[PDB]
Amino acid sequence: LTPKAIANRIKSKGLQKLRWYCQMCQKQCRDENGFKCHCMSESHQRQLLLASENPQQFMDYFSEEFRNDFLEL
RNA sequence: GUGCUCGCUUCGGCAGCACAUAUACUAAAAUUGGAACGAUACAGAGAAGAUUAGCAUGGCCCCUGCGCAAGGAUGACACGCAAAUUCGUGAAGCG
Ligand SMILES: [Zn+2]
Repeated sequence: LTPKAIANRIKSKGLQKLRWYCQMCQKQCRDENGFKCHCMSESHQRQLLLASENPQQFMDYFSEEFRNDFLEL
């Protein structure tokens, strides 16, 4: 609508570093917490809970998902 | 260390007295371990977004800023909790 919102659409289009990405949520949160704010949210709690519950299924799960993706591309 | 005893009493020594009252992360540190929007290289506004409202509660936090300026950027599965009888139980009291 406005010049500011349009510039913000440019920025928010710009796709950036993992530093705020959480896989457990698959939520690339944003801007100076991201990850720890997942953690604060009850979600990341249940999620890292399940992770510690079955640590060596997620490693392999993701490893493959990625691996097939890379062959694909 | 200063000064004094009609001090021993010479001027050499000893004593007694008057004071003068307790520095200081004392270490040459012993040790201990890290990050850049840096260089290159790439790459190229990557539409995917209409996510159809805003303000709250609230301590959800960090940054710029001298700010009781100003300004950034963020958290929603925010719920089931149950007023309400029914008997049973025990306790008390009265006869
Ligand atoms: Zn997360």
